[PDB]
Amino acid sequence: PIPTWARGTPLSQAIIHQYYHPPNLLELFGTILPLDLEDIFKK
Amino acid sequence: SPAMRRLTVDDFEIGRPLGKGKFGNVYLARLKESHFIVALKVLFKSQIEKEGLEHQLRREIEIQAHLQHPNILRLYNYFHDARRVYLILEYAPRGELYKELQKSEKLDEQRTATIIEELADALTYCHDKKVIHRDIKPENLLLGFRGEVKIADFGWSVHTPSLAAATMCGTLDYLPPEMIEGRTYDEKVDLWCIGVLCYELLVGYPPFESASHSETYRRILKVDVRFPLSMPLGARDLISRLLRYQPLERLPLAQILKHPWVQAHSRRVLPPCAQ
Repeated sequence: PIPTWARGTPLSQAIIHQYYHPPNLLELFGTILPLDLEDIFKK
Repeated sequence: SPAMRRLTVDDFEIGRPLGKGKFGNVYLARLKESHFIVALKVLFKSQIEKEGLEHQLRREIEIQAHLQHPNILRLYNYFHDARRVYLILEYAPRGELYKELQKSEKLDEQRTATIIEELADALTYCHDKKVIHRDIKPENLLLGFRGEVKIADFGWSVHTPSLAAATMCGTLDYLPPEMIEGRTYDEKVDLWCIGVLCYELLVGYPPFESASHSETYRRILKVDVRFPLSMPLGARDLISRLLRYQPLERLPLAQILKHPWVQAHSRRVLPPCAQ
């Protein structure tokens, strides 16, 4: 039961749009902040 | 979006499994709000702890937060759960290069020379900025919407390559004599691999491969390269100048870009950005 968007025409259309008309990435995903190892992992 | 943009799994709609990595699976997903398609890689925290790659992963994030290149697959950002670490990665619509090669049997001079320049460039960038990168070979390379080569990452999950492993994996070809023997190796190894990669893409199989392991071993150390007479002369030349026993006389990156054959057949074009 794969959603309509992630298959056939709907996806190729979405990829084509994303390729030729990409968004500002810095505004979409923000600044990559340093990985806090004490916060993320055990020990 | 002011200056917060902290993401969770609740911010994504999940589409389909794209494949299984060593540490965890990669799912095609899109942001709910913007509908921007990404490749979501789900790491098991317990697996990166087991392998002692806490620092390596930190370094991957630090590199990808400072460096960008159109022929190195992008990390947009990451989040983490109690159990999981999520990497939001650039989606490669045309998948794995090795898979495209088997389907194509061989790549024409155009697609091959376009990759070789793209890679030579990405690697010049990587050595200028003094950073490690994922060793180059068809398995480790992904493809953009117009077949732009993407180095999968800056090689944090890369394991110290074993002679025995490479023999069994059938990846002995991408190991130069220095590595094969006890001897010290630098980023001049990169030059050899591009030579191997170029031969593989054009012919369909790695130059040194055989039926015997001792044979493949002998052919590498004697650099016994054998070109099919159907091989374009320009290409034979480039591979002859890259696949040399002596590391210090291997055609440098600056001159792979300038090599006549590349010039004549490369159709490299940057993918669209915003600003």
